[PDB]
Amino acid sequence: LNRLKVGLQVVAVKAPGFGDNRKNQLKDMAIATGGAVFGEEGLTLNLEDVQPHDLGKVGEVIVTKDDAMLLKGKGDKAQIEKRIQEIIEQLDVTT
Amino acid sequence: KVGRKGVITVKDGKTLNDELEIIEGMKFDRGYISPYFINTSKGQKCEFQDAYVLLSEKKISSIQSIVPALEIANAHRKPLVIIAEDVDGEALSTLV
Amino acid sequence: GQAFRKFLPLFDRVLVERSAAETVTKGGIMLPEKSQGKVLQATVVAVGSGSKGKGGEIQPVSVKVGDKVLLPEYGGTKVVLDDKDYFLFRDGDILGKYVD
Amino acid sequence: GQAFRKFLPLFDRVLVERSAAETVTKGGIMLPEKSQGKVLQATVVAVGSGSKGKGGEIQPVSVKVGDKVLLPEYGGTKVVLDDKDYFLFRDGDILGKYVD
Amino acid sequence: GQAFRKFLPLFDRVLVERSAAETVTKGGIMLPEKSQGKVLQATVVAVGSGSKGKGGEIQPVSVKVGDKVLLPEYGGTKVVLDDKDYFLFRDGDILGKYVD
Amino acid sequence: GQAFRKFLPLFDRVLVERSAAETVTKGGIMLPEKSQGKVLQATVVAVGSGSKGKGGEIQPVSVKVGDKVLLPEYGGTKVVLDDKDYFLFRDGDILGKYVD
Repeated sequence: LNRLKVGLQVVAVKAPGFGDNRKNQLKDMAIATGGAVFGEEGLTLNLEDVQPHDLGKVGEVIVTKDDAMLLKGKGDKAQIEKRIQEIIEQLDVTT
Repeated sequence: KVGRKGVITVKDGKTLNDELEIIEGMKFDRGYISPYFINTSKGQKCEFQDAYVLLSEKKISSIQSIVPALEIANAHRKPLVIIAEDVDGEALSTLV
Repeated sequence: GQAFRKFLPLFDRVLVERSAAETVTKGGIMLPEKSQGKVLQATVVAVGSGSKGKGGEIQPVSVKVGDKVLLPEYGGTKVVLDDKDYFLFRDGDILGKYVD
Repeated sequence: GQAFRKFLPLFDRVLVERSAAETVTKGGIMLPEKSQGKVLQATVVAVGSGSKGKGGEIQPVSVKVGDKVLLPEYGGTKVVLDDKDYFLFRDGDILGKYVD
Repeated sequence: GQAFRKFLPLFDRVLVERSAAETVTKGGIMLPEKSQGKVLQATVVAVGSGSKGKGGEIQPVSVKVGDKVLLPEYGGTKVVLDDKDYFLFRDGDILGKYVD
Repeated sequence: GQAFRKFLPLFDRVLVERSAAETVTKGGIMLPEKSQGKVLQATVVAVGSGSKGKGGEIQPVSVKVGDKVLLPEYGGTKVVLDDKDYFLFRDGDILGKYVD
């Protein structure tokens, strides 16, 4: 209703992946975009007190009927590297 | 290694050659309850030294049941391992 | 009666504000915001005029604005004043009063 | 008692009109007309004669026409006056009175 | 009324502390801490001001601080004072008073 | 009021002891201890001070210690005094009084 009556630039999409896979993608996107994940069981972050710095930034987003795209995330490279390193270590532990 | 009356078991290998593996201590085939507790990046392992051991036969549920042990552990500045029948939602959330 | 923030309770109704809940134990361990439930400590912020239940002339309320009180676990009506929470009680429901 | 629009509440009944609900937030975002539910702000438009529940002589109603009041969430009887909505309360049900 | 540990019951409310439950039988056999249930022996620690239910002037409470009492099995409101347990009763609920 | 075995009922409460149940019929046939159920014959052992339900001054209890009474089948609170059983009633619950 707000989008229709004001032209407010908002879009909503389903979370991808099921189970813990969903959580994994959500965290990975959090690091990738420099945002935060709300509602985590550990260190639960509330929606009522969202802050401007808790939202990720992306240079371009394309959404269509089948898929959605964020192109240029603004996550910090050091945390991105940490995430990639931990992922390859997990890959090396159990197959 | 294990004595003339020790326990020896046979298992399928995944390699071209046979191997002898020695198991010491206590193996009981239970994993970590929460990934948040991981403290070693290489291998995703929990490694602690000089830890306190809590053995609970019944499930651990209440904040009142858990707070004294964590208070003691923090007072003594030592790690704690909690072996319990199960951990309930509230205790698990508080711990993590 | 004494009004508070442009609001005055009527008759023997009492308006109070609950104190903030405890967030850290006596040690350094702070507690999840879901576990405290409801706190019974409150401060009286407004007082009604008097009990309609008294025969004849109405008697004044036994409590004054600024008193610190212990509340019951079961009563209270939700009201919102400038986004801060207050609860309306009868004089008879308050469990106790604090003195200094 | 004081009548309003050719209608007078009886005894200690109080007739009030609720104010219009908020439609736009403090910002520029206006809110759907299904989300406000019911508003507790009202203005007193008519006042009854006095409480039958008082022993002996009936006492006058404590509120006057034109007072602004905070209503409870649970009471009220639906009545229609010239297609504008009003609600009938007892003096005892009104949560609060506003003063200027 | 007489306050206790910075707390005073209001009106005819009575604050008491239950004695410790029996832990060993008359012999040498001590009993599991799950079997005693609830004990009805208590000592009066604080006393309210007087009964609001009396018409006219309120009458003083019939019991004094320090009295030993037999409690009913069904009443009581849980309150916590400096981690020791107390229960709030009305004067009318106490089954009996002990004398020396 | 008159105390009994270091215990005194409060206000209009009445303490009584039930007589022993019949164990042998008028003949020579004695009856199983599971069949008598509850007996309504009792003797008054202690008496309260007076009824709080009377307006104004409290009236004295209508019964005296040592009276023999017929009890109702439905009331009574279990209390234990030196391993002998007693029951607490209000003056109004006693069905009857015996006289000699």
